[PDB]
Amino acid sequence: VKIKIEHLTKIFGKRIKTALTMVEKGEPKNEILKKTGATVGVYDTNFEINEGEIFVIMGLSGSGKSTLLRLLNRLIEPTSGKIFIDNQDVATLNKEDLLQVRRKTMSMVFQNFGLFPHRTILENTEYGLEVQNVPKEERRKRAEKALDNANLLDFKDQYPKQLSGGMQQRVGLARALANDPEILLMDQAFSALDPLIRREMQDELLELQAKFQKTIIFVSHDLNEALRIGDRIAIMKDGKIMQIGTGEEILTNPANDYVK
Amino acid sequence: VKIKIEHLTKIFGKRIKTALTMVEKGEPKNEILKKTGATVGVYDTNFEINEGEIFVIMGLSGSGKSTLLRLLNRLIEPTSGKIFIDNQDVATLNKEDLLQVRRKTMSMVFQNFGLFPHRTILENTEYGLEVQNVPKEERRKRAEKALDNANLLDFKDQYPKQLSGGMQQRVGLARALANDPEILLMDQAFSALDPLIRREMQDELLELQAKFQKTIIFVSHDLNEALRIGDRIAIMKDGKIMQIGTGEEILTNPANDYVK
Amino acid sequence: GQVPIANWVSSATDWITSTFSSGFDVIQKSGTVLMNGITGALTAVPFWLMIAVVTILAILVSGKKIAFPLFTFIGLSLIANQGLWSDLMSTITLVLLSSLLSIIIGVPLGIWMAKSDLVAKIVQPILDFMQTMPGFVYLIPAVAFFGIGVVPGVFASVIFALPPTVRMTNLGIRQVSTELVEAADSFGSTARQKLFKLEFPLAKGTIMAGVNQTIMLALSMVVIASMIGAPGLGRGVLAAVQSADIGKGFVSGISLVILAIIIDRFTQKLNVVKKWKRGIALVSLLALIIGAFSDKKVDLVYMNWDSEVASINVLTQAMKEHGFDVKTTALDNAVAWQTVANGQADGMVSAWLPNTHKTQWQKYGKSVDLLGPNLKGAKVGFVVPSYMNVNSIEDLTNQANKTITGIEPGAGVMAASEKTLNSYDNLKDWKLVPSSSGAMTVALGEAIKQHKDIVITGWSPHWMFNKYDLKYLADPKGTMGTSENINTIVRKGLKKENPEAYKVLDKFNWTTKDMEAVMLDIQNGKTPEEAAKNWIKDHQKEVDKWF
Amino acid sequence: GQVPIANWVSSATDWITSTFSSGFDVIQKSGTVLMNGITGALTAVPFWLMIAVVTILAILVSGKKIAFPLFTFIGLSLIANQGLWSDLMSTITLVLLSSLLSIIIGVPLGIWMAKSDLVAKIVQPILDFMQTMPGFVYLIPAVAFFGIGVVPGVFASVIFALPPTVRMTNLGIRQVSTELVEAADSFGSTARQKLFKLEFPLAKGTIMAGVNQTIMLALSMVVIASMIGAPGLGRGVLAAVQSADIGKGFVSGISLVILAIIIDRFTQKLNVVKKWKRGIALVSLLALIIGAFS
Ligand SMILES: Nc1ncnc2c1ncn2[C@@H]1O[C@H](COP(=O)(O)OP(=O)(O)OP(=O)(O)O)[C@@H](O)[C@H]1O
Ligand SMILES: Nc1ncnc2c1ncn2[C@@H]1O[C@H](COP(=O)(O)OP(=O)(O)OP(=O)(O)O)[C@@H](O)[C@H]1O
Repeated sequence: VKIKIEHLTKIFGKRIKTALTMVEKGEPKNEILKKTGATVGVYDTNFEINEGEIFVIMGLSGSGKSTLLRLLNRLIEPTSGKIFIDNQDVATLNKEDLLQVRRKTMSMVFQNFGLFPHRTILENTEYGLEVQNVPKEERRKRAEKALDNANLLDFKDQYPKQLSGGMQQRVGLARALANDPEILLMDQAFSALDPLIRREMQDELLELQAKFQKTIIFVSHDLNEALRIGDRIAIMKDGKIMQIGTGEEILTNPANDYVK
Repeated sequence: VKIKIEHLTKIFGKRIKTALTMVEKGEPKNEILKKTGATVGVYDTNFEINEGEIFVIMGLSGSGKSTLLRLLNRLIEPTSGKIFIDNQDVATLNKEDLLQVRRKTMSMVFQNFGLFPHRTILENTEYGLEVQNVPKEERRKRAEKALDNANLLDFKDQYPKQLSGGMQQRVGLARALANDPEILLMDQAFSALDPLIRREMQDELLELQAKFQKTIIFVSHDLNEALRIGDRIAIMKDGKIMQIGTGEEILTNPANDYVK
Repeated sequence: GQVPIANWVSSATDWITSTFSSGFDVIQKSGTVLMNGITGALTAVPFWLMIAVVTILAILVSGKKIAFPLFTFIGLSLIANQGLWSDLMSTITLVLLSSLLSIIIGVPLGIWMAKSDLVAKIVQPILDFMQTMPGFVYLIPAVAFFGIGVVPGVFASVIFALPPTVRMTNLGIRQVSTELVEAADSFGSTARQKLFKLEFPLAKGTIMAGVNQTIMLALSMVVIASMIGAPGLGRGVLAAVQSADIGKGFVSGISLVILAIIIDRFTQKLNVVKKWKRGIALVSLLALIIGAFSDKKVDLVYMNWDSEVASINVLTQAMKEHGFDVKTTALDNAVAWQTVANGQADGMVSAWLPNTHKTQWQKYGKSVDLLGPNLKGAKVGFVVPSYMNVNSIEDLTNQANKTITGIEPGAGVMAASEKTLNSYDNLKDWKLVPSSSGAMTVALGEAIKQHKDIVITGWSPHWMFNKYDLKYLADPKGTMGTSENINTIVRKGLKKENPEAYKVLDKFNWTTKDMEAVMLDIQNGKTPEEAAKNWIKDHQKEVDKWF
Repeated sequence: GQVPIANWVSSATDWITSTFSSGFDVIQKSGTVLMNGITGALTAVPFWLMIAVVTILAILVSGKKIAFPLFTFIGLSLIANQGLWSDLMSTITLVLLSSLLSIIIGVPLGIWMAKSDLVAKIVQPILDFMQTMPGFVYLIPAVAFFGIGVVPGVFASVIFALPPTVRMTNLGIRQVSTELVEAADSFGSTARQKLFKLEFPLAKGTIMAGVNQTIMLALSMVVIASMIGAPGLGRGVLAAVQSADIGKGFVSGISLVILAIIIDRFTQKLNVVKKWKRGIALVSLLALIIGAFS
């Protein structure tokens, strides 16, 4: 076991008290927003992620996926609940240990690619290594190798504004990989990729996990890839989990036309 | 016939002369970038789009799709070639006629959603109507109707930073639709959508074209949707077209492992 | 100076102000009457009512916080206590005019700079010039065109406070994302609509920082406006500097600071119950307006020195209680001389001739009329505290670290001091540091406190000899000064237009002892007008003699 | 009035100057000797050599465009011709010290003002005070504390030129996109690295605008410094004002404006073959050192 999540909850806006009460009754998200304006990002999310596992997360746009990934990295704090990473509540971590965790344990990939315009690809790709005080030489080469795996080594000297959506997405992905952490949080890193390069990246991930038994959380909307690589799948709706199976979801499901 | 494109070409960076010569010989894109740093966005793109047709465009990330859409709307000017829209070279249009064209003839949807943070959804969704001097009442209601079709009517009072990727994408899409133009340029408006809502939007588009015989250019990376709705398909690589068929591509193709 | 830029500029300025007087005369009159009416309206409304209204508006604009409103009430009531209400009203007048014009001419200009990469480079150096060039240099021609009053203060504040608004507006219009601009172009947004819907709202941060900068600069540029007749707290600052009294200077400055913070808060509340609130605000403004709705002459110009203050106040009273309506204006020296020369002012009684204002008399003189001395007994020379052994210049050996203290460059006193340092030998190796009069007075005060030796280039009459105990130094060679006289000055053409006051000014005369008595009366605390009343009651026959 | 603020202020300044005399005199002597030595070194460098070196540096910094180096050469030649070289050197040392101190105390202050919403609300009134209070009232206490010379001018110029840098630094560091900040945090980047790598390089626009404002305000606060003994071109303006000769005042003001433009252009060239340019600039510095020795 690598990660635990217990009664995790994060509610945005204000009037959080009445909204939390409403969900405690079990009212839907839209009515709660109508009364209070507080959009329940995620409610009573409780589960476990083991090591060397591609925990794919899936759900409707507006179901609380990116929020969960952010909470795991504690970029935002929940209103109620506990996130344990190696038997260590991230909310009870002093800045130094949190920093070591964010550098080595887990690295994140965003929907918007979180890219620095003022830095080339080779300087964004090795940002996660500069902060670790890695020398110029090894980090330079690790970034180059990651880009070559992502088919961007010819653009290493260019800037993001000189690039498209797919190449920027691959840049974010490589920046996450170059750091070679023990956990890879990934929020739709394949949304803007062609099938061929998408499958290249899937094979990349499978190789990584096979050799380096490495935890990966992979948000996705494509059923095909989740089944191909997802050793375990979690489906979300309106901020709550509905099933956390691997391949039985296609056989047994509570009104999941999501699959068909 | 609605649109013509003849020897359309757009080359970025500088040293455009030698790069254009190189492509005239037929050298690849990466070698050209290596020597000159000029990335050939698109080369000798020549084709025709008829009215009431979903011309789907598809290709590898880094093949010149968004550039073509931008050129059609003349957000950027080509280095060589002609774009005709209703027998009217957009490059020879005074500002007033260009403005009427951009308001009524064609509306665009971007990969990055092109959203205004300082404006609510209901104020971004009706931006294309404010500029047309439409009254508050009709534009307000058209925007609301579009959002309801996009399942965002509960978030009409929120701001994009209070929203996710999928909802912002649907906002851009609705803003394009609310204007009800004769041409819909769309650059991966379904990349960040779940299958169910994606299929809702596909049915939306098919309804629009069936009733209102309306031209739609729809960039995509998903095989499934292009075949479902694409009345005609164009595939791109390294900045050049390779086939512009509708469904024969799956039967006959020059080394298009791109498709199954 | 091989290249004669000085002569070119002087000739050009003379020619231009000789050719372009009419239209500028009409506009200066119009703006002066407008600004005077504004200030009169703002002063008619009682201070309590305006304080209540401003704190009310602060409450409405702040919401549930109570910092800004309480600060407003506290500061404004404090100012009303210190007696700086009317000055505050005049300062509000000129500051709002300067800021409004500056913003209006900057934001459009900043946008133009942002939409044309040419105009940016064509205007940036102009902004550098306007913002960095000393305001004094074009102060004198500004007085030539716009004349004394609020108008040139407005002009200078404008051309000193416009650059920041412009620069940050340009940045804000240039620092907005290009993707959103592409999105707005794709939807047929004219530059106007894209400017009002996308550009301005996103650039408001930088633009409003620029506006705050503009307001602070225009509030700093009050003294540079108050030395050319503009009323307000700048006059208080200048009179405190002359008196070397940091109390009054700090009070006026802190009043300016309070006004700056008030305006800045009320403006920053424009970056990002409602009907009740708005109706209450309109009712407050209506109440302000309701509350507001509740012969021979002569215009004189004088300087912010105690001597001339006493003289001019005495003259003004003698005129008023003998059938006049006087308009006395406190200016700088050279500004006053220019105003008299150009005929805008009907004369001045402050010509410390022929050794102190010799440069001014020489440059002018062909465009004024010297009516003769009005007080004899004035002296100029080196001055040392009365407690020092030294009693003549010939005995100066190593005092004041072989360093004289000056008054201001170019003043006839400093030229005479340079001549003295070359005529003698004991102090050939001494120095002469040019400073301002305020710095000299403050240094003198501190040295007296610390009992340390000091030598200054001073004159009598002056408050130094009354507030501190000093002594002149002997000048056997007479290179420094010989009991110069204060002389009256009028504009060329008063004998024909207002002779009823020419008689007074040519017949005006009264002794230095009286001036020292009046200054002594003032320093104890009495206002100058009361001092004039007292001394005229004691010396009525002389007053009647002047008429 | 009824509340004797004036008496309290006078008592406070009397007490502080009678108590802090040692420090004030020490800093007066040290700053005066140091700055006069700087001016001596600058003046000993012949004016033609200084003009040549600065023009070459402008050439190197501008690439091929010549309008800026040409204007620099022309302006400095005009100044040296009118005899305002030593005055210009004094003005340079004063302005450079003032702007340097203002930047050093503003950029960190603005940064720590961005990281705290309490410090912002505590410092905004202070900046408003330091920028709205007339420089005439800073003439009295600085003279009373430091005494006539150069240091009081630096003190006042700093007081009047800090606010722009402070405000613009705060604004630029408060404007960087939250997404980039989240990205940097997610890779474990301390405030130091997140500041030297992300916020500052993107806020450089506003920061350098504030620096330009700082420099222009310091230059405008030169007459007020020459009114408290600070030598330089303010003395020329004051002499022109008293003598009412617009020509000499204008010449001094144009020298000021030329200096402002040159400094502003050099600073702006910091916002955004190089080995050879570095080598040539090093050679020029060595020549300047020889000239100081010569
Ligand atoms: N900064 C914010 N302030 C308020 N609410 C927010 C904020 N960021 C996200 N939310 C809320 O979080 C909820 C889910 O956010 P999430 O980003 O998890 O949507 P998504 O599931 O990520 O959509 P997609 O999966 O297509 O990205 C949304 O309903 C949104 O309202
Ligand atoms: N502003 C720019 N400056 C220089 N080159 C650019 C610029 N914008 C785009 N390009 C070039 O355009 C080429 C294609 O751009 P495009 O946006 O067409 O890629 P894409 O095909 O859109 O990728 P995806 O389809 O995954 O978005 C890229 O190779 C990129 O280098």
